[PDB]
Formats: sequence, C-alpha cells, structure tokens
Amino acid sequence: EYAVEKIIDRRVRKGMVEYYLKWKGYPETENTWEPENNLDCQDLIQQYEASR
Amino acid sequence: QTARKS
Repeated sequence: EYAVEKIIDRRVRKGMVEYYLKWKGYPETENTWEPENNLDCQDLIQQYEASR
Repeated sequence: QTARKS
C-alpha cells in the first residue's frame, strides 16, 4: 500500500522472515518491520540478499 | 517497489 525506498535490515521472528523498511517520502521514525509476504519489491529484496 | 504496512 506504500512505496518502499529501501530495505535496511532483515530478521526472522516467529519463523517469519521480516525486513526493516524505510518508506519513501516518510521520516526514519516511520521505519517498520514487515513480513516478507507484505512486500512487492523483488528488485530490492534481490539486491539486498545479493549485497548482504 | 511497494509494500503493505501491517
């Protein structure tokens, strides 16, 4: 539902992969952890795992 | 691209 600027971090919680996201046009204070199923950013995810 | 905000 919102445009993602970049993935900052990744973690596993409750057996779910989650990404810490910086939302485009929003302050860092709005960064939130979102389960991977919530994302439609294959490019960013792909790039994150790559440079990881 | 985009993402759902839980």
